[PDB]
Amino acid sequence: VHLTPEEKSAVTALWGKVNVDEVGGEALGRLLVVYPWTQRFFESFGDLSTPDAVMGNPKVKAHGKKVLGAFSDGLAHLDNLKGTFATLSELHCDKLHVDPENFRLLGNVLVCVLAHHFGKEFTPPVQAAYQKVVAGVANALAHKYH
Amino acid sequence: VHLTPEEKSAVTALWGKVNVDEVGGEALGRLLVVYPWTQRFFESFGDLSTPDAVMGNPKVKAHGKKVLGAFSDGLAHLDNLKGTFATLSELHCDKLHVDPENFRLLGNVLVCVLAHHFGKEFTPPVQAAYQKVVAGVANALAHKYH
Amino acid sequence: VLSPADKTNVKAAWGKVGAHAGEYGAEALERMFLSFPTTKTYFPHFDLSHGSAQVKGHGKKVADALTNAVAHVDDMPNALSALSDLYAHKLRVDPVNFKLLSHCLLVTLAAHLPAEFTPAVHASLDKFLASVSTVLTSKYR
Amino acid sequence: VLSPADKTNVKAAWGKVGAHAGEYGAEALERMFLSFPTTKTYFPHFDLSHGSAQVKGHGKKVADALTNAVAHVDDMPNALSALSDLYAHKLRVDPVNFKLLSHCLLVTLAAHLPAEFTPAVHASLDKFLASVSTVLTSKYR
Ligand code: HEM
Ligand code: HEM
Ligand code: HEM
Ligand code: HEM
Repeated sequence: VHLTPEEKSAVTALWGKVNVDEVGGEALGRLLVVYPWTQRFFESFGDLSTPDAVMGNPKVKAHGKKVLGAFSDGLAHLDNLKGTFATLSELHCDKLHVDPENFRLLGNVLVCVLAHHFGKEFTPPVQAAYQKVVAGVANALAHKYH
Repeated sequence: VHLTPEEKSAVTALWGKVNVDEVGGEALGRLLVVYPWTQRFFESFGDLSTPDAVMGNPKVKAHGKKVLGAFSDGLAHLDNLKGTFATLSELHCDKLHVDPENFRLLGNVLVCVLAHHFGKEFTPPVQAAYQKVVAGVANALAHKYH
Repeated sequence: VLSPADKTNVKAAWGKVGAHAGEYGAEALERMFLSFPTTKTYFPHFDLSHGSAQVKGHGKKVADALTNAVAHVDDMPNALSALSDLYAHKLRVDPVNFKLLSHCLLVTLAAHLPAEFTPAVHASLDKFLASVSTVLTSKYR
Repeated sequence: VLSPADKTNVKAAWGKVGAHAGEYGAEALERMFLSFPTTKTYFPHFDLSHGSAQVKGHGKKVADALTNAVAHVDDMPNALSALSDLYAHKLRVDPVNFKLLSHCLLVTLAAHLPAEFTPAVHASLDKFLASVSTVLTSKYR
């Protein structure tokens, strides 16, 4: 996936403003609320029984932070997403057995969370750039499946 | 996408026994029958109102020859599908206004037609190779959209 | 199916959209054309530039149909019956595209109505938009 | 919706499958695992090698559910209700995968029943398999 130089600058600038303590947990939590069958992968995380329980679950927040950190790693290596995510791709396939369609769902949930957090500033051109990013991350995470 | 050398050999061997003219008309006709909303692009072809009308339509058959001839030409460049199909991609976007999802539908209809024609010879591994081919062609034809 | 809570959530969120519905529909279309350029293949006769009068007019058509669907949430197949006829016989938009606009409508609502866009309401809105999309393509074959 | 002709076509084609239903279910699964390797993520507890007993047994279960749906083509939601409950609460397969298996079932039928797999029957079988898939995912949220 190819971001223009203007798109790269816009994605980098917005990402610097992200609340790294909250955005990842909000994306993971919304995935588990909006697509509740995805809770299958997180049975060990405890109480996922209501939207409030999901979003306030400390394990959802903590894991979401790790997910966000991996997204940050991708944003720092936009010309090599496949190499950035190869180890996590093997992990999600061989160890965790996660259908990569879920990476698409999570990417679009993250876009919704960015729109929620940034309001007006999440303009249609900024969204289009982030759609390229989340698709590229999903493709890279799916790449080592076999 | 990329095929193993064994997959390339299997693709080329089967394709040498394809009547490209006949299979193209059959695949295009089946696209219009199975997914009849795709008829929107072909009003000038006339009567498409029943399966027999579609499958016997001489314009469907004549166009299918051209479609599958271009597909056949692409099989000569399995390592460069995006380059080979760039002009046709620009045409389908800029002049014909064809949603590239249609290329994915036609690719899987083609797979069904190959299975129908060849029977047991269209083994699960041969299908897997052709799935990589049709996905690569669809992706190549979608690549110059903007 | 839409639960009683889903219907309550959708009516509240879309009620708050209110008179902004057409403007938000136009923004959702613009987001979709920029993010998912293949969707532009359905509008070769449109000026798709930012602030386009044609995009604004289409946004109003989309939004007003959604307002009608919300007002008839208990029986959307009947309320949308003429629209689904027109889709199956003429418009014939591939089903994949409705998911793209639905996502862009969620983004638009999240960016505009942060107090409304809770996780539960997000879930209900996504179900609602998928149900509308299902009705729109229900007569395709 | 399945038309009268769709029901006739599905019953005729599946009737010709006859005693081979379980074998064709296993072949369709094998085709899907080879062509679409992401589908294997739902089977970490299976030997997925060619001819494995687990794939054979699962193919029989898939085929039996399809045979039952054919026998209940007038009311598939009711006939598939228990299976749809199990999908929503336990199996939880993403909807995209049903399209992959459905395609592989069409390929399998085409490769075994050339006289039966006419364009009209192909169209009806695709509608039928999509309708079954919709029921199976209908209670997910
Ligand atoms: C698409 C972007 C995603 C990224 C960047 C990502 C990243 C990560 C990372 C960094 C870890 C921790 C790895 C470790 O500590 O060794 C992880 C674990 C995990 N991921 Fe993902 N992930 C993504 C999507 C998903 C999705 C969509 C699902 C399921 C629906 C999922 C399921 C899991 C599970 C179950 C674990 C292990 C959690 C545990 O029990 O500790 N991942 N992921
Ligand atoms: C393997 C995929 C495809 C290939 C290789 C292909 C190739 C071609 C070629 C070679 C032409 C003739 C161009 C010319 O003579 O200048 C053409 C025309 C056209 N294609 Fe495609 N095509 C594909 C898929 C599709 C699909 C799936 C659709 C729509 C459902 C479509 C819609 C059209 C239309 C409307 C025309 C113009 C027909 C006319 O002259 O009336 N194409 N295509
Ligand atoms: C929430 C989803 C949608 C709703 C409620 C909706 C609603 C409508 C309505 C009310 C019309 C006018 C129909 C009439 O003439 O009576 C229309 C037309 C149309 N829509 Fe949809 N729409 C939706 C999504 C989409 C999407 C995703 C696409 C394409 C990517 C699309 C493409 C079109 C086109 C091309 C027309 C004809 C426009 C023209 O030529 O002026 N719509 N839609
Ligand atoms: C025509 C579509 C399908 C039908 C009719 C079907 C039918 C069935 C049936 C009857 C069962 C047994 C349920 C029970 O224990 O009572 C089952 C189980 C299962 N299915 Fe589906 N299935 C279909 C597609 C799929 C797809 C596409 C996938 C994943 C890619 C899938 C994954 C599974 C799994 C993982 C199980 C549990 C197997 C086990 O643990 O032994 N199925 N299916």
